[PDB]
Amino acid sequence: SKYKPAPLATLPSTLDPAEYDVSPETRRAQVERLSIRARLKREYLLQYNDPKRVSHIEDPALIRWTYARSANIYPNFRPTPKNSLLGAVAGFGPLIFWYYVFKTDRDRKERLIQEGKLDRKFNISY
Amino acid sequence: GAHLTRRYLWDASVEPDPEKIPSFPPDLGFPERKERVMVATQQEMMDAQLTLQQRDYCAHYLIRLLKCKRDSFPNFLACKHEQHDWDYCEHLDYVKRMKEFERERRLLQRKKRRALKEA
Amino acid sequence: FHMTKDMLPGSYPRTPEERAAAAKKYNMRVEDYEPYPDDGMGYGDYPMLPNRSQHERDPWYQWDHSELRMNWGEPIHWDLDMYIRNRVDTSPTPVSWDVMCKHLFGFVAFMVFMFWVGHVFPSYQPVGPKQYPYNNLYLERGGDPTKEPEPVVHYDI
Amino acid sequence: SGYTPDEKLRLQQLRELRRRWLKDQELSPREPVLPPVFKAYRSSLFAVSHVLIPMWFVHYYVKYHMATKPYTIVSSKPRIFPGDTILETGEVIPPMRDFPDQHH
Amino acid sequence: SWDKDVYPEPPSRTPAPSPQTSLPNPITYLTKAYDLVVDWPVTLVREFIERQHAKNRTYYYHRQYRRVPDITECKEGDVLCIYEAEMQWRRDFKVDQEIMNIIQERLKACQQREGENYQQNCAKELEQFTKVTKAYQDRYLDLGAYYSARKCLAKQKQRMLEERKAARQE
Amino acid sequence: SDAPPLTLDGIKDRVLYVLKLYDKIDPEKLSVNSHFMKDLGLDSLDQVEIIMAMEDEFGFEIPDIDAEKLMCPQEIVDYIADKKDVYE
Amino acid sequence: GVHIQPRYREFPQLTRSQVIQGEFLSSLMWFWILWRFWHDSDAVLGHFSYPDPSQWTDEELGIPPD
Amino acid sequence: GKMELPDYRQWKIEGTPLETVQKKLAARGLRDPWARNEAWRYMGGFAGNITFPSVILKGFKWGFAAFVVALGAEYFLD
Amino acid sequence: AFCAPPAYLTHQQKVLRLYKRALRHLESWCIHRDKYRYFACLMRARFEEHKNEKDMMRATQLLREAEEEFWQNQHPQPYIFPDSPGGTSFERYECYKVPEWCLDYWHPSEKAMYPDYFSKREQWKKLRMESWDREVKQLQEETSPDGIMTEALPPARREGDLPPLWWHIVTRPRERPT
Amino acid sequence: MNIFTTSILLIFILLLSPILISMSNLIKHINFPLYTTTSIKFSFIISLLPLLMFFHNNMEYMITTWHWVTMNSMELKMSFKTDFFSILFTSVALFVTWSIMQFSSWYMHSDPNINRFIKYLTLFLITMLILTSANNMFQLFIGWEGVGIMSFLLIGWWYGRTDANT
Amino acid sequence: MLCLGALTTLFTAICALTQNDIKKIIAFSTSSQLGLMMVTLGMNQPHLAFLHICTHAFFKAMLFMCSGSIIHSLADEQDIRKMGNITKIMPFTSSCLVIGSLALTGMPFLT
Amino acid sequence: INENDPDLMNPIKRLAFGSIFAGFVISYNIPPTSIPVLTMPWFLKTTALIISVLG
Ligand SMILES: CCCCCCCCCCCCO[C@@H]1O[C@H](CO)[C@@H](O[C@H]2O[C@H](CO)[C@@H](O)[C@H](O)[C@H]2O)[C@H](O)[C@H]1O
Ligand SMILES: CCCCCCCCCCCCO[C@@H]1O[C@H](CO)[C@@H](O[C@H]2O[C@H](CO)[C@@H](O)[C@H](O)[C@H]2O)[C@H](O)[C@H]1O
Ligand SMILES: *C(=O)CCCCCCCCCCCCC
Repeated sequence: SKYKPAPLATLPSTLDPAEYDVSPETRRAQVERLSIRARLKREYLLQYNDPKRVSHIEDPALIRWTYARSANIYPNFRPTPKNSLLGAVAGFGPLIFWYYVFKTDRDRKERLIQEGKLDRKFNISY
Repeated sequence: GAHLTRRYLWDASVEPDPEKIPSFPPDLGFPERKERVMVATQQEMMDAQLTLQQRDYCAHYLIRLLKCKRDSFPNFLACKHEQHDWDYCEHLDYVKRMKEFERERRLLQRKKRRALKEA
Repeated sequence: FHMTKDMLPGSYPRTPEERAAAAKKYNMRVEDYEPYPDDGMGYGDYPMLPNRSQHERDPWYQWDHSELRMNWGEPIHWDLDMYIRNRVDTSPTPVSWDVMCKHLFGFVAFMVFMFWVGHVFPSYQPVGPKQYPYNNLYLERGGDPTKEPEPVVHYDI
Repeated sequence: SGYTPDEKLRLQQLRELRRRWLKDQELSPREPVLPPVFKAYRSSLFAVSHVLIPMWFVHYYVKYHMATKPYTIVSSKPRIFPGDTILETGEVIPPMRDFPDQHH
Repeated sequence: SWDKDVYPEPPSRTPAPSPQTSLPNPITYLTKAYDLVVDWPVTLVREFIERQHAKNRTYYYHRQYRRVPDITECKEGDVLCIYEAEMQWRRDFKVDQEIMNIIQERLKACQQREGENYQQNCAKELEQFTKVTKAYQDRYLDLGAYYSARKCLAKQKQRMLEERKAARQE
Repeated sequence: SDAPPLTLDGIKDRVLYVLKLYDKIDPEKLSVNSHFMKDLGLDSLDQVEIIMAMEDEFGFEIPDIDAEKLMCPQEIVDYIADKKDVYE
Repeated sequence: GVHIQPRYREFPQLTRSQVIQGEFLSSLMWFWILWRFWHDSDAVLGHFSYPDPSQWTDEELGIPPD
Repeated sequence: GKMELPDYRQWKIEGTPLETVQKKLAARGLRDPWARNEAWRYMGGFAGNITFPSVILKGFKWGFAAFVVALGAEYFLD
Repeated sequence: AFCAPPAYLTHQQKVLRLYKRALRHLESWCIHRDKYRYFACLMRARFEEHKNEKDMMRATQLLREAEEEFWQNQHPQPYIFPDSPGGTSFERYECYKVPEWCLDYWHPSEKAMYPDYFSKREQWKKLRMESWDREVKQLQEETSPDGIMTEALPPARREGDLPPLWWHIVTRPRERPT
Repeated sequence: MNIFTTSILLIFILLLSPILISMSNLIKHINFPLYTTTSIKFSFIISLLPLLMFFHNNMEYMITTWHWVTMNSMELKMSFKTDFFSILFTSVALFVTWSIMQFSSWYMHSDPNINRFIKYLTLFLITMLILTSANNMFQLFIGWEGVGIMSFLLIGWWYGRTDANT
Repeated sequence: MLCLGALTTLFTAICALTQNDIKKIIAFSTSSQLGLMMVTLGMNQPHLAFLHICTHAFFKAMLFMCSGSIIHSLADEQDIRKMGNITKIMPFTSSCLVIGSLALTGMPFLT
Repeated sequence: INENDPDLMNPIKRLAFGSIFAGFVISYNIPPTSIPVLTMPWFLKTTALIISVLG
């Protein structure tokens, strides 16, 4: 029996111990969260239903997300031993691996052509 | 079949290897064994446009079946006899191949018997 | 523009007063807000939100962003576009992730193993090889007419 | 529990408006105001326009633009059996041998 | 029409026919209806067109190029002589491409024509395609995107020197 | 497709029809405004089954958040009418 | 299109056409199966006898005595 | 028009499989208050049993009838 | 879909939701109606035996163990109504739910084909424009002092007032639009 | 070989005419689903003639209708392999499609874009016949990728549904 | 080809045994028949694998048509757990459904 | 339930005929191709029918 969560198969709420907690500390957090959601919902709806609106509704959360994933990246980058090692391996690693695949293969192909044991029968286009 | 559960789950030296048939010389046991006869000429099979799979020792019966089908068109049910003749010839050919498998199975039995006596 | 620097993502919050200002920026509670670890990988103070796909958002609630199942104004997960309902699903399954992986690769490994068994113990009929006339159709198969073939003779059994 | 007395009231007011909006979606008799032979014959006239006439154009192209160019229409050879006569030459193919017959 | 020598076609050999059954062959009747409803009106339109063509008969000619000195006879750095020789080589290279296309066209037509007999009755077309392909590879293989008369000549001399070396050792 | 459109009277008839086949309700004292808990004396577990029988009757689901508030047959009729855009 | 009226909780009324056409095709299937099985039973049960290898004499197979 | 519903008083579980279920429940002190809501599925035109042979052998009778008439023709045209 | 959820579910709400799920997954296992009715009554008896548990801490523990039991006895492929989340017809008609503001771009030749519809639409637009200012004021007036807020909206208290934020509810596309 | 060749080419022409009509203003003055079913119905009937001539003489064809472009010593030609596999698949596919297209009229009667649905099914059939009659791999790859795109458009027909687009 | 086809013909037959969507059962039927075509190709029987394409096209299209007939009449319901008794209430669709199933399962002398 | 439209019944009826007769008509018209093996034990000849019925 028993369900073991995984990152791609998460724990159900019904099996979550934190869903059955009724302590006033938690209930105050849950009420506080809904107050934030309700105020945001009200602001959105007042814009949405306003009969004088002429344009779409600006979405500051989406602007922050797209900003965080582009312009904000480099100012918040710090070279660390893990960054540097990862950058060098990811950046150059595949380049070196594929160099030896193509170089080794093409060296052998030339070796066979010089000494006549490459079967070029009908190959006339290249 | 039984032949598979004997080659496996048992000894295999007395059971034929399906790719190594015929293992023994053809004359062994037949004094003047006759070569198989082929009715259809190479030209006839070529002109009838038989596929190489179809150019076996029954091609003459296949050639009439094809001939009948072309003549009997549009009546596509009129070639029942010729189809039966071709099928029967292929059946005898198949039995012939069953005899060869049985012949080798018995020769390998004899080889195991006469080898035991030698030592 | 509307987005002043105080309304846009910034650098990692270093003081509890900067943590509070960041939480207010992202419409979160200070206790709920937490940034990514300070690794210098470019996250800054962007909130580190739980790794659940939008498949797990309540499908009956009337979300402002209907398809995304997001409300307007709430902070967007860093990998939202990976977690949209057209892409990666993290929703709970009736069977544990580990059990599915064991059964799937157990089934695959068993079948692959035992195709090999069927290869070394083939099924065939007690029949000799098919025979073809004319030196096994040497000319028809493309053999050179000039060179004499090696004779192949079949007998009547 | 059930609707609060305020929830009951709101749903009543929206229900009155929604049902009026849905009623308004109906079209009047004049709307939309749009500005202004036996069977088998219909099968016949379709055939002329969508079989006969295109077949004149396709046959023209095949006869006088494809059959007039080498190797554009290449057929496999017809089957010739023992005992046939070839029209182009007139030769007769010799019959086959004798097997001799067999019975199932 | 076309040249039966460039694009050879074997003569047709169509059987009788010799129908056995008493049923009527639908293809025979459909062809007669087709030859009346479809073939006959199309021929009249074509014959009208051909009659108009003969009243406005014009002619065109296949262009002839006189040979110019080869790249072998050009002094290096002589751009005027190299240009004419190089342009001649490009014309010949193009004509070689179409000779390959003709030989492949014969091969494909013969395979289709021979059907189940292609492995035996295509021997001459397959051998010509093999010979003409060998000759093509010797002239042009590995010249590269900047192929030219100078590179073709350098490729030939490299092959000739190797052939000579092998023969001398013999 | 071939099904007729729903009607306010048609929904009402089938909502009361389903309730008349519930042994824990006497048909005679059932009206559109009969509160399930007060007037009819049914507990909360019963109200779950009444909604589950309504979903089966009309072939569509009522979310739990909305179902928990339907405490008389007229509320059920109103809910089905607003879901299916019934207006007369 | 015949405009069948809907029914509530009762078995509906079936038109003659959908019953007859449904019955004709089922009957056509069984006529064909029986008519074919009458004429081509060997295609299901086999036609040619399968020989028994063991009952082939050593003289047929050219087995020399040990 | 206006669809008229059948009288609800007719949906009685007597003689149907739902009665067998009520017997089993009554043994342990329970009864099904919704059993009449399902009774329409078991009575009327829906009453009966559908055996797998009956579904497969639909049309066998007239298929076999036509079979002997056609067989009669072949034993007469020949 | 019409009512917003609360901050948290009371213990009673969680139990009644498990009851509805448990029956629905039972129905998926049983298929046949007589079999389902038998086991549906057995299922209710299990919820009844602990109905009057007054411990709370035991009641919460009984909820835990039932939910753990549900996950193990869950149907892998439960029945879903065709229009429900995960059903086969879910969101099938969203490509046909054209919002009403699209009509503001119709050409006059397009509008001339429905002279009566577009006269009524003007009345609904005039009604909307007049009511907006009162609607905004009512929501401002009815804000609670303590920050605790919910998504529930008030009705129209006075006469001639429409409930605040009604346009997106009242004028929404039909379920079956075309 | 003129009647045979004409029949093979006429099948494609008949299947294009519903596509051609869709681009005109004539599509809204006719019953388009009925017109498209008739075009496919006739196209099946025409396809029975090459089926009969093959059943008779078993002759196979390589048909070239258009020279597209020569890449030095490689000529790309629109060409057709009209053999056993192609002749019989054409007759079977046209027959089945004739049933599907008539059925779609009843099944999708309430869809406001029935005309586009009918058009997409016709395009799928054209790409499938390109796929099964092609004499060369490039022409085959046209049909191979064509049916992929048409299946994508038809699977995701109700495009407001997230699950359909996935 | 032989082993790939055989794995597909079994794997998708297992999947179909417990499906509840009528269209999913028929879909997995298709993958299982395609696996059998791939097995036939692996035995060096290209013309038999092609002849199964042509015969398969008939009864499978009918099966989908008949299920679409049922789905349409039951208000877009595809789950078999909410069907039942179709043999009596839809006589024509049921008869063609049984004909198609008998052709799929190899009933003698059907397609 | 309404299955009386001709646009539903005729297309299905056309494919029901194909599902009964098409195999027979195609099988007897196509040219011979691969040589079938028609010699085998009774249990190999009837294997398809037996396992289908057993299923
Ligand atoms: C595919 C393309 C490949 C891209 C390159 C991949 C390799 C990346 C690894 C580079 C390793 C060198 O990484 C090096 O780390 C140090 C660590 O402080 C950084 O140093 C950083 O802090 C120092 C202070 O100490 C400053 O003087 C410096 O200007 C600042 O960048 C260097 O600026 C960076 O260049
Ligand atoms: C050579 C080819 C031969 C083709 C053969 C075609 C035969 C055609 C027969 C059509 C039959 C029509 O006759 C039809 O018979 C069935 C009997 O099943 C009757 O059907 C009645 O009895 C049957 C029992 O068999 C019940 O299953 C059914 O519910 C009931 O309605 C129909 O009311 C009647 O209309
Ligand atoms: C020996 O002949 C090997 C052939 C493979 C046998 C596989 C099993 C086939 C099942 C036959 C049904 C038996 C009915 C008595």
